[PDB]
Amino acid sequence: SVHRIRITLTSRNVRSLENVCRDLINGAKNQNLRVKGPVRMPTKTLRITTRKTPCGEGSKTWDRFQMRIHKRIIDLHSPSEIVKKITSINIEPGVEVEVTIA
Amino acid sequence: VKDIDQHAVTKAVAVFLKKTGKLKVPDQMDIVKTAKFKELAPYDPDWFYVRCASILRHLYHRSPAGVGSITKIYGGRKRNGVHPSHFCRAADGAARKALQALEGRKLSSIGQRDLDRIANQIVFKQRDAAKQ
Amino acid sequence: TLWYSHPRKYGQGSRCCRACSNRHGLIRKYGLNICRQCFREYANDIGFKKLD
Amino acid sequence: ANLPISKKRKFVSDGIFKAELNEFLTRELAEDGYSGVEVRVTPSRTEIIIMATKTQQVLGEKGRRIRELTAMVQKRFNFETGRIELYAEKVAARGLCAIAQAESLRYKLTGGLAVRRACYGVLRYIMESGAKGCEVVVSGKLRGQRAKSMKFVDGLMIHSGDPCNDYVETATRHVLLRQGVLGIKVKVMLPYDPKNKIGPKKPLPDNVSVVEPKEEKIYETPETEYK
Amino acid sequence: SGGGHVAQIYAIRQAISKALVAFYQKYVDEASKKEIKDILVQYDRTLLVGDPRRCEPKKFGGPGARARYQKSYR
RNA sequence: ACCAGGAGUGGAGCCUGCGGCUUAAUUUGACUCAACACGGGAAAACUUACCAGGUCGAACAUAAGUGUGUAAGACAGAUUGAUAGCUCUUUCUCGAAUCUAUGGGUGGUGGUGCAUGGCCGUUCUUAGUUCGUGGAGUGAUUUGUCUGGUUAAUUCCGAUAACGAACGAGACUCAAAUAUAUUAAAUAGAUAUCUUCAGGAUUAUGGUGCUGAAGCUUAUGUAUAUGUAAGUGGAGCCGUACCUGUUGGUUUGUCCCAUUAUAAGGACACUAGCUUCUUAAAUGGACAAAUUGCGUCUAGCAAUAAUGAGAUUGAGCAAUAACAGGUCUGUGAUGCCCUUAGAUGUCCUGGGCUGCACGCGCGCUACAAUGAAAGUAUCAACGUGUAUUUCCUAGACCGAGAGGUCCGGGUAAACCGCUGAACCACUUUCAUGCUUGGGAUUGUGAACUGAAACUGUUCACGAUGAACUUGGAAUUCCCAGUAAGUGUGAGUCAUUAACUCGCAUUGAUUACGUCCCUGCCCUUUGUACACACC
Repeated sequence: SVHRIRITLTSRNVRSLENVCRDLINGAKNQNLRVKGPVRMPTKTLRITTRKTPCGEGSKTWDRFQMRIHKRIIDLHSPSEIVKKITSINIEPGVEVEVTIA
Repeated sequence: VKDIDQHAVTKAVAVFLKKTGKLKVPDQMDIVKTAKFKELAPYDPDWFYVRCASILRHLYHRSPAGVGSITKIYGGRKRNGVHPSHFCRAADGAARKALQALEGRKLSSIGQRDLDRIANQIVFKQRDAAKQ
Repeated sequence: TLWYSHPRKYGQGSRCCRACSNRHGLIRKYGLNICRQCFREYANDIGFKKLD
Repeated sequence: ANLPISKKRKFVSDGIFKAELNEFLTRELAEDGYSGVEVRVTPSRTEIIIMATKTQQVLGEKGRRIRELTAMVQKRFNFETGRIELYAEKVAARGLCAIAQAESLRYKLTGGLAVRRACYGVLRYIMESGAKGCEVVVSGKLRGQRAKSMKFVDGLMIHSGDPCNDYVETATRHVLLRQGVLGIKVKVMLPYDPKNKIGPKKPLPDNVSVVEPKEEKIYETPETEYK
Repeated sequence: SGGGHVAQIYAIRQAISKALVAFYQKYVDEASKKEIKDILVQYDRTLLVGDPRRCEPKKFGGPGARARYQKSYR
């Protein structure tokens, strides 16, 4: 009868993750979407390391490359006609929303 | 069991299925080098069944005792071929059929309070053995 | 049909360098296929700020 | 389309899509002064926010060149005809953004080593565009076979710390010449604090700006009515 | 959890020590909290000091944290 | 850089790297620091650039067959390495891009890094550079950019000979310690009780106890277990609670409901599981008048103060001027040079890049009782894992093994996985004896991955046990979770680490200095030094 819709949020900027809890959850608990707070995911840090010189002739140094990906989880207990407006607004650069229908 | 440490608590229980006729001896108990690391055979069979004491805490804390999750992580402390030492998988063999030696799935139907508690009743007697 | 051997779906040949088509210096496996010296040029803006 | 792909393979799949795009965005749109592309993802479509300078030559006659964008990447990336949307925007303060200035100096070299005619005028233009610090550097074979460098500088270029990874904006350029090649590289320094600064970061690198001590009337005689 | 066959057991020294204080800090008595510290703190073997000394990352050009390997006919 | 050491290599065998050797070729770039398990250079083919055989063709205006077949394809026997109708003995054929000698562009891992772009390397672990405005000089050039004190410092007082300067340094960005005091979990769970997984008699025993309990076998049925009696035997039996343990939900708890079942709506504890915890998304965070017979009133160490905090502490970052450093073989970066139906291009079949009297470097297991074995106990962390590619593997099962079969999980806080890593801890076998130390060495089969394994793709067994007993002169590395011992992940990867990056574990000795040593920084002074003491 009543639906539970878990909505994960992934991005790279933690500020954009601070920007999606800035306005999505506040425009939903006015109508009580049962957010269960900002559910933090552990980050998926990506390390690559490479040499610097093409044609590696001399002083064999290296060069480390880092990448930080972060999520935060918003689960909701509401039917699908409720959450349709929240998918439209608010939108954010670099952030991704994953809600499946079927 | 979570009593005193299972050095000798393994050692007594190895005698008891050997006592009770439930040996269920592998016919190559004097052949196998119990894994791809040993230069010599084991001294005897008295380890081969004895890891019921290990699963009594691993059915308790790790998993239902699947044989692939079993043989991997215990009994690997090896030096393999000389460039350099590495890890092993120990490749058990017949103790896949040591469930028959006891007579989503569960691995023992008597290690809940039935025959594990006998070993507890052995170690409660071993409290009285260690009473002097 | 003819004179083209090498059933290329085994070995390094030929899963080679979908960013520069250069063989002998390849980063193959991260889902990149980048020819790591070209990854120097195109480190950005495919993330990958250095930190430490 | 959609895949069961991993998230870390998903996130780098955007970047190999991104880092390919700005390559040939400089192959074609170097004639219009291409500067940058934003690509966002909303539900049921994606958007491509190109920024360039010659924004009347990016559209062409009867909307041909805009469909030329959409016919390209949907032929390239095989994605949905309609979910890809490309919009070209005007680069605000083309001199200040200055990577199009790096692109246009390749159109300046054909004045016969036009340093005082054109190339030094770029360093004049960057103060005519009103930046803070600037630095260009050209190397190659000049008046002889031998390689040799110039570094016309003006201002303050930090090179270090964290804000060098934010403040200064470099963009190297190559060009073919009959001799063989002159490498073009420019380092600019931009006052990211004061002017309008809609979304840069609104920074503050090292400065200690002090508020006035705000003198008081220490006495404060009562002079109080009873309304 | 974690640690090792030496180190993880050393954290248990911090485990027993702080529990007696906190149960005495709030529940039993101020001086009961006092009388378990003074007899301890004479040398105490840092039974409550959690030193943050963890391992130090590597460097390229070496095998280890700070050592390296050299003499390429220097 | 020593010193006080510690570990080392240089000795030994082996893997490689470079040479030299040779060869059809053993393709090559790189030669003091700043070439040498480098070129991410862990190669059967591919790579591949080299060597043999082959093979392919690519543009146009001209032009001459006309369309009486200009073509293009196979059989067939030759040529083959394979059917290359590439060629062809003889055959039919889609015929037209008029298949051109002719424009000449095209490719190139072909040449020059001493013609270049780019990046990178070292100069230099540094603390060092510059500019306007003055006085200094005819000028090169100085001054600012210093005497001293101090600093990691061109960092600061301070002489203050422009400064307000400017780059560098610092500042800044990234990492466990930090009140969960705030909201934060399909991670963990703390808990709590509901439980279920229940021994002790540790408990209280009610019934029971020598009367046959407990325990035991025989018979067959049921598809061997079980039932019972007999068999059998002489004290216990059986239930509960307390003590110690699985489990499931304990999400706005219970009982409600709507619902197939969550919630509130209905009340109760009014909290019949909350956030310690891992995770942050924050701000806290030695946040230093911290007192100290004041050093040029300022940067008087003191260890003293905290009691998450005596830096939680390493990295990245890096200026001016430069080098004929390295890279044309990373690139559609490129001048120029060279070549192009007869290729250096290109695809095929091979070969090689691995070959060896020898030299040299990085590095692996040793040379053993602190040890080699057997056992037992039983602690990680960084990570990684399959939808246009064969990944992670759970489970059963089979096989000395190697592996193989059958069936899952998993696009990943959720599954592999609580990855329950190694060395070490604990009893034994050993009894120092090139031994059981040490596993090179050669046979043999069994295997795996793949079209293909042959100074080998690797892997299993039972043989084979050499050198090797702490390594000469020389010589490297490094100061706290560090050195070293000890694993593991990732990187390349059809299979191949024996190397390189990261990760954790075990955890020391010694210095807390100085300028003999090789050092390095614009202070003074010397010169007959240009390309600067080679």
